[PDB]
Amino acid sequence: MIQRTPKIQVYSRHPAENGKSNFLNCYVSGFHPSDIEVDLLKNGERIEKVEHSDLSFSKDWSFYLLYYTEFTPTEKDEYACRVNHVTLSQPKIVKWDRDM
Amino acid sequence: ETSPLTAEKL
Amino acid sequence: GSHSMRYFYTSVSRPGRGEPRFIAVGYVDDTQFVRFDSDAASQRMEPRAPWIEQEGPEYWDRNTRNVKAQSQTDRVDLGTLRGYYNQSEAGSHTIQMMYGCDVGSDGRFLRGYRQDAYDGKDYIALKEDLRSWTAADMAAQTTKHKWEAAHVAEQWRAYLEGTCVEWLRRYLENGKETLQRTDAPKTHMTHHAVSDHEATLRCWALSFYPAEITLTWQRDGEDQTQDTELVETRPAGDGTFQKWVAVVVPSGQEQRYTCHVQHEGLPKPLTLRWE
Ligand SMILES: [Co+2]
Ligand code: NI
Ligand code: NI
Repeated sequence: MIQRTPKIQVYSRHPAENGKSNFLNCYVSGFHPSDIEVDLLKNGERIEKVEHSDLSFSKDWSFYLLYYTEFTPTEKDEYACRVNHVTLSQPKIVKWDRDM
Repeated sequence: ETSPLTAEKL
Repeated sequence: GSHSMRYFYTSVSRPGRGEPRFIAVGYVDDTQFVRFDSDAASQRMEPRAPWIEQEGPEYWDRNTRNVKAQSQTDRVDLGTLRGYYNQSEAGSHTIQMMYGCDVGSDGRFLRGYRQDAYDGKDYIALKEDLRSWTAADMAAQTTKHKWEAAHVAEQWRAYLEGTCVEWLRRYLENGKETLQRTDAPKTHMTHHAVSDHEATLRCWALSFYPAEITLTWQRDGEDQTQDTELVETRPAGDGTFQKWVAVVVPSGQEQRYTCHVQHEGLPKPLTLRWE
């Protein structure tokens, strides 16, 4: 199928409060083909203990995955999701915004 | 409970 | 309410060495309950919901045997389809399949499905009559004639109307404390200035199950779609789902705007306004 770049949402499991334990999610969806690399970043650096869901797909056959880890938001730390896919000429970095 | 049906396409 | 069981299978070929990557996931409604991943060490169908863990050894053996057989079939099919389409040995290719059944609130069969794709495009699907096939191209047409001769649709119909519905009813009963519980959305509104004279109002629905939901903005009591943004429904990771819808408004006019939320868990739709 025509290559199709992932949609990316980066968000917390629970409404965020600085200092309070939470989960950081990166949901990638709508992509084809299925090979994809996803990292969660803290201040630009790869977070090591990240888990993901089992590959599944939507009615249109496009794929989705959730990547996640525990985290504690703070005023000072920048979190992001970094995604590579055949559609991207370089990794795409989407910063976590607690309001989205 | 999965399907046990697994015939080849061609 | 009404309920569904669905299985989602993906095989991805590995040019250069060995067998395809095969992943299978099973759902009741929007709850994952089993998985198989050919990359995992167990080589077994594994539980992903507490209410499936009570199934005995024979269940786990049988379900493992089924998905392993399908993984081999996919491997064969990836090869024969590559040949049909005169594709090189160099590229990776995919086969996907979704199948399953829907039952009503009385537990009676409503509908069955069994559809597949090659490289992300429809290949062959059983029609709603559970008798006929939809073949997207001439390779699939070849498959259609083969499977007509081999009574395959009859087998699938018998599975979908029988086994599928029977086991779905069983799961719904065994898992009733969560599967037959609706989690209405927890809703709230946030406000984000975008200038000194306009602001974004964002209407949130959190922690809901099932995933189906409708979020809409009204202005002065009629739906508004201009200057709005609706995000895709997304998993929270605890089995529930999230969504929001937003609108940009002139500052001071927030009281005109109401967010409306419809969900199976809400007997009447909810209305939110900015305080
Ligand atoms: Co393609
Ligand atoms: Ni019901
Ligand atoms: Ni013919």
